[PDB]
Amino acid sequence: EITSLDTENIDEILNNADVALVNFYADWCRFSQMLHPIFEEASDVIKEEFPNENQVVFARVDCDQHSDIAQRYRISKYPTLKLFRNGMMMKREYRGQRSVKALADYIRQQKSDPIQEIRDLAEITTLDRSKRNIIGYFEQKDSDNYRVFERVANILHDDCAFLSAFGDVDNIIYKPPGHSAPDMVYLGAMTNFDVTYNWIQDKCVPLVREITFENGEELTEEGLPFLILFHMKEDTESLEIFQNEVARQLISEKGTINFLHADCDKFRHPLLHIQKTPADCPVIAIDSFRHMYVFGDFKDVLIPGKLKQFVFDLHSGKLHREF
Amino acid sequence: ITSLDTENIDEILNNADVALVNFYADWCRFSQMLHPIFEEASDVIKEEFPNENQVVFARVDCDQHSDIAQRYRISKYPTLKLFRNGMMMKREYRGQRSVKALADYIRQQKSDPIQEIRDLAEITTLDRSKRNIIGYFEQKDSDNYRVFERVANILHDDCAFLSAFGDVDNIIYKPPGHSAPDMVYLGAMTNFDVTYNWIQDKCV
Amino acid sequence: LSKAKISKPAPYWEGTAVIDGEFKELKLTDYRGKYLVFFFYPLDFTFVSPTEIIAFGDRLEEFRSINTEVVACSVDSQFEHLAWINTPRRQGGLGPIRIPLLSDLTHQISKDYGVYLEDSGHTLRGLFIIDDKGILRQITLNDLPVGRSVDETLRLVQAFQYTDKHGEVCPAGWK
Amino acid sequence: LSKAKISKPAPYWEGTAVIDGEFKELKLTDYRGKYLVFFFYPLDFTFVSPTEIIAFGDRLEEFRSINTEVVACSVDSQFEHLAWINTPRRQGGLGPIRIPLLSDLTHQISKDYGVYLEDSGHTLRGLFIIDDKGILRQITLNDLPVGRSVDETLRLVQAFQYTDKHGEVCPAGWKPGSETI
Repeated sequence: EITSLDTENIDEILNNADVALVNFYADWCRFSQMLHPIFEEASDVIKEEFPNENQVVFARVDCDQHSDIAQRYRISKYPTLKLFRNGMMMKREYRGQRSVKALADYIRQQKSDPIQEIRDLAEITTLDRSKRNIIGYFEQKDSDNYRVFERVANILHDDCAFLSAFGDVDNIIYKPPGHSAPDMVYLGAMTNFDVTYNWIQDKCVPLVREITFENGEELTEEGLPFLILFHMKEDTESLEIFQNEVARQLISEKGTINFLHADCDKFRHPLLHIQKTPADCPVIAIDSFRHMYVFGDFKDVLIPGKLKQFVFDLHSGKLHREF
Repeated sequence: ITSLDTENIDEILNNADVALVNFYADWCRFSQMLHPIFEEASDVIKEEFPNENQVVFARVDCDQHSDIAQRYRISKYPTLKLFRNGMMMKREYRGQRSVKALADYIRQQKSDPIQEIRDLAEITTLDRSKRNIIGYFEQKDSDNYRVFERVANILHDDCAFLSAFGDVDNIIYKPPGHSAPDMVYLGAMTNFDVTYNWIQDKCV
Repeated sequence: LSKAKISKPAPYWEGTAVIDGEFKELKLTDYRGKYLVFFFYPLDFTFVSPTEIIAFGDRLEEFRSINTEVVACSVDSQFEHLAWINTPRRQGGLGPIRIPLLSDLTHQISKDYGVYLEDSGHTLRGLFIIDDKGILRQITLNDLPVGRSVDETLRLVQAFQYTDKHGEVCPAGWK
Repeated sequence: LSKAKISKPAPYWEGTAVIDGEFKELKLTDYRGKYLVFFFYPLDFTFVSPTEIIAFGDRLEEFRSINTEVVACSVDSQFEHLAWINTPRRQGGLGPIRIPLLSDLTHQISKDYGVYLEDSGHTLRGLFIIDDKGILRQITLNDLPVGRSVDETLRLVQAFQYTDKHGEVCPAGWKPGSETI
């Protein structure tokens, strides 16, 4: 059946489930009520294709009742369906059609194996530029190494291609987009999911990247408060100071914050939204999509303190001020 | 027929017995259309009197002299306002803009306003829904009568002013009906604000 | 086919409304002497959420400060209006509402106001501001479930009343 | 005879507009791909003050942030529009303006948008919001000399674009309520 989550059972139920599709709803909204039956039926259809009781879990949250849970996951609309693998929340919501077969095919898709097998050294000839690649080398496809690799693949298969092989001395290797930079071979323990996912996570998804008003859309619907370096595109120095410094201070915020840099001249009006002009760049600000907060003078980013406490003051809601 | 500025406001504004001043704004079409009728209504009555300085039609820019636009609490453009020798009358001009209506109204500001009365049957027939300040005076070219008639100009809307002859130079205020008694003024009559704020007090 | 025109008398209407849970007969000329904001509020398949009538009803006292009444109208009967009102809003109803819900069962009000779409039977969300003499001063049309704005509606009402009292003057707030 | 219908293609128009003191030819279909705020601005006897076209022009960048242009239209000729533009506001003109002033010389625009009163030659002050697909999503009509609002216009276009991207959801902030976020 559909578990109704609350503050007490939320964590355990989502953590022990290998897949959990949870429906964040409010019943004063008709789209939610229209969703509930299709959700129940899709849940049954998947429950027969499964369970061993933990494979796939359909749950629900009434955000009227539990607003705590709602804001924890930053639910801005109703309904929203979210995918939790082991209790990590996948950053891509279900935006698909709302129907029993669409939801069903979706659960089947995410329960599928994203890793693609290969014959010894076969096409490692040409993949590159284009996307990133990573390939694990396993003498057998039943091993703790390969199940770890398969979890990391399930989360990360969108930002990289995962493959598997046999015959090399068990190890996974990373190939970036091009033939310029080589591997980059993982030396860590392949029985530890956290260090392995941190490692491949490190190559797949950049810590900061460029906002442009074209993909402004995609990144706005990530649902995260922005921290932006506005800089002229000839200026690469501010940008690597920024990358290095958010890697030092804020890396624990990797998934609660989108760290982005913007070309200072195209985003003039985003910069017009504050006291700054395109020649005031380098400029650091948080965009909560409600207001923008300047960091102050750029160079203060070099003291070990300032940038870390700058973001905890958005998380503490410190001073507004001014405009 | 020309303007004021931040400085000489008090030069022309105080000496003018009746100063009908047009607070304007240039971007407002309603104030731009009144200028030809303002100075045409001007040209008719300042040839009328012409009186040196008595009636003078002047203007004030509420843009760069906007400093006058909130000294006097100017909100609407245009605002026509009437000053008796430098002071703000609690009213302005809300009737229609035309040379007929302006001319008629600044000629209307020239009324007596005092009531010089005959043998006294009026003293108890004044009643029914008014206010009366009854002057009693011997000789009307004296310093007292022309001070009584300067404050007769400013408050002539708030009450009815009257004048007479032969008692002892005194002001006697009859109140709103047969009920409350007078209320006679004993004070310094020929000087200025002590007589002003007495009658000002019992007309409001 | 629409009879709604700016500066002409607003098209007459009369019908049965639900006021405070009971049926009252309502006429446009009942609101003569006060401003009326009159808007259409479809309860049909386009319906999404109670938000708009709740917002307007909760702030209705602000409208009464400025001598303005609010009424919503829909093409359902008074009985389904009361059914909707008695349906709690958690379950997809309106719950209690503090503005009259007028019934256009004959559809000719929605057509006189040009808000009726004869293909679907659906009413666009029109909002109309009618002055104290019955003249139509504002037409706002869109199909947004929500919505109109109580703030801009009252701002429009005050702009119309200011125009009526001061018509030949420019306020200093214009630049 | 008015052709403006909500959810239908906005009635086509074309004419000569004054942009930056210069004559350029403008068509509705030029604005495909962007939202268009399209409003009528009489220079006739009803005119009172430039306040409004200036108000929209000063904030025109806010509209460009959200991918929407602004166009004003009037039934004077391009030449009388140019005269209005060169008359500074001190003398009763508009001065320089940053939004195109389109001319409805034939009166057929003002009639297509149901804004034309044929007794007086006067146009009501209509404002119309046309989405990037050319569909008309908003009709606002009154005779107020000034008194449309760029804040309410921007809030409407953002509401329309949000509906276009998220159509099957109710955003939080719709509720029993406070301010309707």
